[PDB]
Amino acid sequence: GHGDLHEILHEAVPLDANEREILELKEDAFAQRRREIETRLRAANGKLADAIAKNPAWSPEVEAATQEVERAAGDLQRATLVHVFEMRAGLKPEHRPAFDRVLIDALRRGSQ
Amino acid sequence: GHGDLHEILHEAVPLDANEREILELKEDAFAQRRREIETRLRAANGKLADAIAKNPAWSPEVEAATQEVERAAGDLQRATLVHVFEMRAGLKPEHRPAFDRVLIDALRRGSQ
Ligand SMILES: [Cl-]
Ligand SMILES: [Cl-]
Ligand SMILES: [Cl-]
Ligand SMILES: [Cl-]
Ligand SMILES: [K+]
Ligand SMILES: [K+]
Ligand code: NI
Ligand code: NI
Repeated sequence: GHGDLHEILHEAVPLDANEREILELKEDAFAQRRREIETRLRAANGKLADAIAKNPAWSPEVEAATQEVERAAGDLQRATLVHVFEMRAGLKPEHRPAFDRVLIDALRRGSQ
Repeated sequence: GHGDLHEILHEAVPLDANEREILELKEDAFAQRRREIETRLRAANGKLADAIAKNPAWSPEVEAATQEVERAAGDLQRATLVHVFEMRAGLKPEHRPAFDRVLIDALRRGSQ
């Protein structure tokens, strides 16, 4: 699937009042990072479209753009999962098993 | 976005009767290949979920599973685009510009 892992967790197992206070800095930092990587992904998609518009064949331009798409997507996957682990570190320990239930099940469905 | 590039093209700019005859072998080969890579992707997602269920931290298991997910996703992206180019080779030349319009626009939206 194509689930939004970060959103799934904040919606299904929301932070409590104190956890939200604790996590606010790291949540903001991640929001900025997600936006930056998404800007790169959109730009890479645009380079791939441009390449195929110019010359609709595998080509150096397609090879480079495909790699750039892949790299941005992987950066986003990894950054998101690192931030999921930040969230878990900021939870009260007793909240971690429910968080993990949602996380595990969502990962198995391909959420990222 | 998360568009299904292959489906978008077959639905919006379907093959004509003779093109469909010409392309049937390669379409079947691609259907089998897509299924194989998707099976690998589902398995990788399951290894990632398993790893986090065991030990919810970045870990060798998470590193390996993340890489395996990435590899399968990239294999699927590339295989799909190679097959899109197979489709284009099997079109009557006069059908290629409409095909390309749909392809370019969909790529710019992140369809894969
Ligand atoms: Cl929340
Ligand atoms: Cl819990
Ligand atoms: Cl078709
Ligand atoms: Cl045309
Ligand atoms: K993930
Ligand atoms: K693509
Ligand atoms: Ni968060
Ligand atoms: Ni096809």
